[PDB]
Amino acid sequence: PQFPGASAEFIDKLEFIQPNVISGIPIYRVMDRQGQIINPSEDPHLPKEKVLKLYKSMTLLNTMDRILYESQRQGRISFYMTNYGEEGTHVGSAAALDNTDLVFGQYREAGVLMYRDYPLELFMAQCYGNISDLGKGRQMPVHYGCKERHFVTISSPLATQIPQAVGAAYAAKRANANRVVICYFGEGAASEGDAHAGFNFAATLECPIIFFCRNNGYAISTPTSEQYRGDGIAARGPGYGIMSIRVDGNDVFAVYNATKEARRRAVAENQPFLIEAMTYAIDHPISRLRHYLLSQGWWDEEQEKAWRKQSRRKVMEAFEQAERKPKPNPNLLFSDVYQEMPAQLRKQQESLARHLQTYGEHYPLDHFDK
Amino acid sequence: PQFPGASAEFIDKLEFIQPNVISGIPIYRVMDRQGQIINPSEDPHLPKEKVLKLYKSMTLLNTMDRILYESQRQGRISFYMTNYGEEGTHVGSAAALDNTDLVFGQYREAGVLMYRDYPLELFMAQCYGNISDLGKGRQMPVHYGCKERHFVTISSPLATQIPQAVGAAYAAKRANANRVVICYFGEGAASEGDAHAGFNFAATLECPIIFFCRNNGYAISTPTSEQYRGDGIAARGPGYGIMSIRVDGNDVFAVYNATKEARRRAVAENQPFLIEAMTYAIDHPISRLRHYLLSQGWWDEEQEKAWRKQSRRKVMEAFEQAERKPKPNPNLLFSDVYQEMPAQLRKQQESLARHLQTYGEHYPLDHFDK
Amino acid sequence: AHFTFQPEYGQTQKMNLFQSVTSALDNSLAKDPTAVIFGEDVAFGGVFRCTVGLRDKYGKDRVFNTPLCEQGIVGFGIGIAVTGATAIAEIQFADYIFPAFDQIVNEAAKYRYRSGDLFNCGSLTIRSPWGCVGHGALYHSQSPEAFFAHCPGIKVVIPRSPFQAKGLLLSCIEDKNPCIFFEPKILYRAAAEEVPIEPYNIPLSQAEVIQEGSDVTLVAWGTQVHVIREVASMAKEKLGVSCEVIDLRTIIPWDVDTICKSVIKTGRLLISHEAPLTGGFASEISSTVQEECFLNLEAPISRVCGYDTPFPHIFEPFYIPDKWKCYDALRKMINY
Amino acid sequence: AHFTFQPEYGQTQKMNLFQSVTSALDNSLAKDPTAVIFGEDVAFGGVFRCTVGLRDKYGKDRVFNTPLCEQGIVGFGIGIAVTGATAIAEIQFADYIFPAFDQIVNEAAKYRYRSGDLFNCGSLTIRSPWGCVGHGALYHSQSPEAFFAHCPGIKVVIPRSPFQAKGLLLSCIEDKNPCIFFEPKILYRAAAEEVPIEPYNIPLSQAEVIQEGSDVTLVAWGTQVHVIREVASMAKEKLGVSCEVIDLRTIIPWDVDTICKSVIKTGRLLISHEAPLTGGFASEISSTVQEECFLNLEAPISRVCGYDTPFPHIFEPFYIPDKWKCYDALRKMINY
Ligand SMILES: Cc1ncc(C[n+]2csc(CCOP(=O)(O)OP(=O)(O)O)c2C)c(N)n1
Ligand SMILES: Cc1ncc(C[n+]2csc(CCOP(=O)(O)OP(=O)(O)O)c2C)c(N)n1
Ligand SMILES: [Cl-]
Ligand SMILES: [Cl-]
Ligand SMILES: [Cl-]
Ligand SMILES: [Cl-]
Ligand SMILES: [Cl-]
Ligand SMILES: [Cl-]
Ligand SMILES: [Cl-]
Ligand SMILES: [Cl-]
Ligand SMILES: [K+]
Ligand SMILES: [K+]
Ligand SMILES: [K+]
Ligand SMILES: [K+]
Ligand SMILES: [Mn+2]
Ligand SMILES: [Mn+2]
Repeated sequence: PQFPGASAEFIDKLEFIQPNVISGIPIYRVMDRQGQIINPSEDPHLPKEKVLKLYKSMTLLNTMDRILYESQRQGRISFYMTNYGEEGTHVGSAAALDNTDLVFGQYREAGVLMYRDYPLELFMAQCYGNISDLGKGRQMPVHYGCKERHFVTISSPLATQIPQAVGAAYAAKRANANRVVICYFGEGAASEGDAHAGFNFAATLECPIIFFCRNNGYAISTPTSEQYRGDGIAARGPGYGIMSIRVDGNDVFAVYNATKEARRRAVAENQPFLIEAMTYAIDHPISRLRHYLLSQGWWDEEQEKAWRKQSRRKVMEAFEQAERKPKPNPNLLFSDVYQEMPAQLRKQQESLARHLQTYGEHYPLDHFDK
Repeated sequence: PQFPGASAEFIDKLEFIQPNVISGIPIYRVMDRQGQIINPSEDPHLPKEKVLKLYKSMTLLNTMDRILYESQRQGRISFYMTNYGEEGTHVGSAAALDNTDLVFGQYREAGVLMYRDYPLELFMAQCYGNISDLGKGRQMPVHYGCKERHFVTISSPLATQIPQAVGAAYAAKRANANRVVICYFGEGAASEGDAHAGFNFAATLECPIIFFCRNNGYAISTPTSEQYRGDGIAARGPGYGIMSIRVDGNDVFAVYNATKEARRRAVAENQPFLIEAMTYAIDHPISRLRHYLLSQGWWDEEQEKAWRKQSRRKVMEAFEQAERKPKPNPNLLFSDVYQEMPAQLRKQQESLARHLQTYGEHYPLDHFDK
Repeated sequence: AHFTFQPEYGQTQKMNLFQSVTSALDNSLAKDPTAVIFGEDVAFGGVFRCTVGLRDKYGKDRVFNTPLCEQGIVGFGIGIAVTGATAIAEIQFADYIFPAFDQIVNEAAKYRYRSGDLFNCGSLTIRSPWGCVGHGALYHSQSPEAFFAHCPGIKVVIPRSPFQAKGLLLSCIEDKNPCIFFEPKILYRAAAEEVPIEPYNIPLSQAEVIQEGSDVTLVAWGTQVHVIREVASMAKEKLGVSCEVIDLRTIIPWDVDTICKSVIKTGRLLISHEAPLTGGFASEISSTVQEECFLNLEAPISRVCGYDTPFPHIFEPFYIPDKWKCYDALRKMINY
Repeated sequence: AHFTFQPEYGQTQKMNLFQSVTSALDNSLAKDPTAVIFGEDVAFGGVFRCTVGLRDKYGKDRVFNTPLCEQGIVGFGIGIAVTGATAIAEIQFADYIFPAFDQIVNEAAKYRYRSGDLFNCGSLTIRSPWGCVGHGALYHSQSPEAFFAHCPGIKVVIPRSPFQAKGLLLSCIEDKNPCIFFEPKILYRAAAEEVPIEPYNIPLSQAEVIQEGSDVTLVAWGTQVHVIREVASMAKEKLGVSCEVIDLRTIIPWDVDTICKSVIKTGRLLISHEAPLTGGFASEISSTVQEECFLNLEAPISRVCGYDTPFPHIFEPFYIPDKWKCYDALRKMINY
């Protein structure tokens, strides 16, 4: 058999290759629902300070979510996506990265930022579009970004970040960076053409990227039975030549271990890795980790209570400050369209300023800076 | 394990799933290079009349190719794509279809038409853009189409026909048609987002479609090492839940058998099948079949010579007639943009007619009808 | 809110714009057994409720969810249509139509022409929520019609009300050419109006003069029609100016004759749209009217459009071509 | 052929347009160590020879083939650029840019704005062969610039010659905004001209008045500049008419001031482009010039464009806005 497209024997009988979907790729798990390590050889033995940071990052995210979800129901902010059920996938993976590894994602990734110490004030600034927002109030709520923390600004169109993440990874390879790129997306988003683009480019171009697919069984109302018919997303990886694994997304340690090993190999080998974390669309990552903490003697109900109180205060202080800040100067609607402002765009800005000088009483000028 | 996205056990050790590319999906073959049936249980025992039609269709295509390739080198026609190396994939698969199964393809599919008795006069009419062309001279050469023979008009943008073929298949399901759709594309085209779209939609929507991927190891200058890193296209099918097989594209019988079985199951089960036929980008399908014919006592050198002569005559008669025909009326540049002609489009047509009344000597009016 | 909604065919029922879409779709499926409706999240009734009840009434084979892939949705629809079956695809927000741009512009639009009419996808309609909504920012606000207006072979249609939406959507679904129907999402739950229960049609490529006037012609589509209706009222009360107010309805092919006839009478034109000025559809209308009505023009044609930026979140009230912007432009134009 | 090509920076060498692209690319890679070039079939030198020798000179890590996937090519390029590295993507024919439309319009163009300038893809350039070629039919002929002109945040640039191509491509590559550079493929092997060997820049957003005149302003870009240059010559010889001939060069942001200043002088404008009339970029120029130069206009602004159809195979000689069409329109405009 001398065919350039594939490496294979001949076969002299007709046999279609069947998918193995009923017996899929198994789900890697480190701890059970009572927080006990199942297989000691798989214990990451993370130090107490780090495990507590995982726990506190996850619960602070959950506290933030409760307050901002309510704010959205009241129309104080215009849009909100929660992180419920995704706290462990995000904090556990983030902890396995180097602080300078570049992150691309979308809507369920706030925990990565929280782990990287993004200020409550700045999550809130974006959701309120206030003067403190480095995004200048231009995008809908939860479209976070931080240059300092290597977290590329979210955009609404699904899966667009996937081939972008691959290009950034290719660039890091050339820079001899010893840096990885991680790219988060849901199982729905994986149906987009851009996911096929990204997966294939990462493999053929040998890029140090981790693809992190969260599979929670639903994309809005659509169950995965209407989304795909193979064995989830993990089973697609081998067909692209991508090393793949599936993990229990309610187990921070499983997620951490898979991510840490993917990162190690991706940087060293210049090859992509795919992790599919199984979660629930909304036996929660926070409970499981809590049971682990208790078994080590690392937490108790007094600490649980005090932290609940302290974190609610911290979130409420940031929330209140965020609501009271003015919005940015309306002039900022015109900047950053290009790096420089074209003359014809400046003319539009001048047209707005002339209009507001005459008709300004009909606009919410008192709410916006200067 | 109670996850909606996938059916799987737990595993308590970290293990990435590796692609098996060095030992890929084997290549199904029925006859060797000397035209001998390898495994009698796989002989399709096609009758002599049909096997001769396969042979003659393949050689007539090859004769046509020689003449039209030369015509393109001379600038008599503006563009041409040959079928060399693809004669067996196309004639062998076409013979396994029902005559009313709808075909989508692109540039290497003329043999499907030849098998379905498309007139030499009409292949030539399209390549010359002459008055006999039912495409009205509007597309580049080799962008064939035939409603009567259920062969959807080719378009240049690669892979666009893939999700279209799936929609047509879904429609045939609803019509309770007992009809299949077949969709041809190359291995390069399979890198397009539209191929991921088509594969996934066919599976989730349960469509009676055969995906027929020709893998000849190259897309223009790009070797498959730069195109993908998994085990060809066949290995992608299982990840979408699609029954898949790989075949020797230089073996008309392997192609026929795979296609006939795919067609049978697709119609009955409303499920997609993927066939990846391995060919050479240009031990040829015509030679192999010729050796088979000789072993049965079904052909000889006298017949070879006479057919070579007869087919060259038939092609040259059609070629000469095609070159002598006028091109269509220039008015046909304006019709069929919409079904009806909008008034503003009619105004443009009237503007052209006024212009040619004054400036007509500067245009090739004598070459175009009326 | 930035607008006010205000205002023969048998029995009618009060319907908002989403209900009117549902009613059109229901009538279509009842009378056309080939018709199917598909896209992201359409089975449970859609994220804007436009398909509620349809799957239960017509079956899972006719109202169904696709994978999350807009290029697929449109390619799939083309394919259904190539067989002669009616394919009514949904794109969840117009902002997300762009993945399908190649399928729309290189395939659907050219399908009939390039085949010499051997094949077509005339029975395809793509409907999608459109236009600003107060807080949709970059990707829940866009008005993409001008991108499609440069593509011969597709029709682009945009209604201003529930009555108009149902008649125009029925005409799109029955028209023998691939159509894009953009539904102004800010109107989906705004005020209801009487809509006929039974099917009826409003013609494509026909503007509607909804108020007669003699001093200036104002042209818009979608929600912006309600802005210019208010501007006409402001102009009358404050300036004694009589405004002829026209809903274009069909972007392409557009009703050149109706707009030119109005401008020959009034001698002045102001065109308004939420989409950005540069490359916006107002440039096509202005250009054309200048070519046909040069001698009748008393003043330069005005375009009051969104600015040439992406559609902002917190700055929306400053971005849109509101009634005060339209009014001021009109004031200057009248004073020219 | 439908056109005739005719006509300080150090040492020059005769170069056709493909060679001039190669020279720009070579200069870019020499002086910018981050710069990479990628797309379909670029490694062996490209299907129009624009990258010949570059991989051997600069390495396989810097000049490389991608999979056959235009949405990927553009997304990948964006990603390179987000890191600060220069990404020079190729799209094989402009006709095949549409799969990447969502990445261009929703991502690249909005990248800086939506992030408050925390991230950008300014170091991205997309180059692609463009325009008619005599026999390219629907998918080897297209001029897509008007589709991109409605998208704030991208620059669209089109040269008329080898000298212009190299200076404009260098400026695109170095500009801090995502640029699309469309190379008129009919010119790739047409006549050579002297091109500087070393790098140099031609400014973006600046039209070039290549011939001064006082009776009429003619505006075009790409190959069509050579058509209007000939039309100017026909007008002079046959009508005694003095034509001011302007190459727009940059589609967006466009040089409004240069065009308006010309029309204030001449009082007449004819704009020509191969792209279809409806929604074409000429509508934006006409609209704008009418707004700024209303009192100076002696006649209606003329648009001589391709018809509102897909680009045909055998009918190309009847489709294009050739010199005789431009000439006749100009004759009528002068007689107005
Ligand atoms: C291109 C595009 N199409 C549709 C949408 C609307 N949309 C927002 S979230 C979503 C579901 C995404 O599902 P998944 O990727 O599984 O992530 P999950 O919400 O389950 O975390 C959809 C369809 C979008 N933002 N972009
Ligand atoms: C969307 C798009 N991109 C690029 C091209 C140019 N192109 C024409 S054929 C080809 C190679 C196709 O390779 P493959 O699919 O493997 O088919 P083969 O030619 O090997 O039979 C390319 C890139 C095209 N027609 N469409
Ligand atoms: Cl609360
Ligand atoms: Cl969304
Ligand atoms: Cl405060
Ligand atoms: Cl008010
Ligand atoms: Cl010959
Ligand atoms: Cl091609
Ligand atoms: Cl003859
Ligand atoms: Cl001549
Ligand atoms: K995104
Ligand atoms: K195609
Ligand atoms: K239709
Ligand atoms: K640039
Ligand atoms: Mn999901
Ligand atoms: Mn190939």
